[PDB]
Amino acid sequence: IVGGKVCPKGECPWQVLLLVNGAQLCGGTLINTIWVVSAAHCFDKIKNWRNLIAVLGEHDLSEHDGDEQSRRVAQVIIPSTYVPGTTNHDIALLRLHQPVVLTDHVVPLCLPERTFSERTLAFVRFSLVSGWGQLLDRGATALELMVLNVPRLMTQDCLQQSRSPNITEYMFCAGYSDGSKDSCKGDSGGPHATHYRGTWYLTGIVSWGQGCATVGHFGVYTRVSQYIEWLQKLMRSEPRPGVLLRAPFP
Amino acid sequence: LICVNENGGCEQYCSDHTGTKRSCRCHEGYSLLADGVSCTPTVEYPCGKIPILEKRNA
Ligand SMILES: CS(=O)(=O)N(CC(N)=O)c1cc(Cl)cc(CC(=O)Nc2ccc3nc(N)[nH]c3c2)c1
Ligand SMILES: [Ca+2]
Ligand SMILES: [Cl-]
Repeated sequence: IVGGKVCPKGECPWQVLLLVNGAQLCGGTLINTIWVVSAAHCFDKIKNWRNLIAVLGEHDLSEHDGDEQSRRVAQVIIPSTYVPGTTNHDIALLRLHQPVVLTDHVVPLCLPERTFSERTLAFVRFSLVSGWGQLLDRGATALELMVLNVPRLMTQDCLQQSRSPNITEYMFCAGYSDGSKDSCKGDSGGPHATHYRGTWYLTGIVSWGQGCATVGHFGVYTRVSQYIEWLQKLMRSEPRPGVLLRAPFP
Repeated sequence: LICVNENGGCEQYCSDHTGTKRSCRCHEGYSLLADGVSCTPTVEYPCGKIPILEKRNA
């Protein structure tokens, strides 16, 4: 996150850290006690699918305070439409091997209904994006979880204002074009969370951008509303052997 | 009332029904109040609420 602030401990209780052999991989979002939403592109280079860990309740990567909860990732589910090495359909649903325990520091973000998300949440101007990603373009990642309020653009406006992947119907832009404030590398997979009438909801996944905090360019987010029915069906399904699952989309 | 405008007045989710009918609904972990619009938690850690902030204002 560029130009944001430390998320006070416990104020981003849905944020997930994904580790591969103990190393930071990506963010994610807890949406109930066994399910995490992240970005498909995070998983293109996984050699050993059996060493992926999700951490809930994390805050300061330098210390152990006892609020963290680690789980093995049992399944990584990616839409059939996602193609490795490209940007579209950038979503993954992760099943944890055992539920996390909900606590003051571990709480799911609500996965909204599609209609609600399209008709209501899509017009809430500002939403929060968070992560332990780079603090600057070409810079060091953060030790404390960072958060930033960013405004959402209609895609026609993003395209008009921007100056290369298309922005598809499975994406949206958000942020600032003045180089001041943005998501960045390392924040991938984390939440874009939208507040409406006292409750927060998942509306985007940190996905990509041209550099970070690059003048004339905005951050790009997976448009989670396109995937609500896909996610909900999967969460009702039995697990299948083998970590990676490609599931038809739609 | 219709769900497209002002979310049908619903706090959370809205369904249109045949006639001038609308029904609001709430996510798991919430119940709908008798106003027919408001949702209130029914569990300790409902989705999309920040416990340290909800305790700061209680
Ligand atoms: C080039 S690729 O082959 O298509 N591929 C490689 C791979 N699979 O690793 C890939 C795909 C996606 Cl979708 C994303 C990235 C990295 C990325 O753009 N990160 C990022 C994240 C947040 C940002 N906020 C801003 N403002 N910029 C951001 C950048 C790589
Ligand atoms: Ca810690
Ligand atoms: Cl496997």
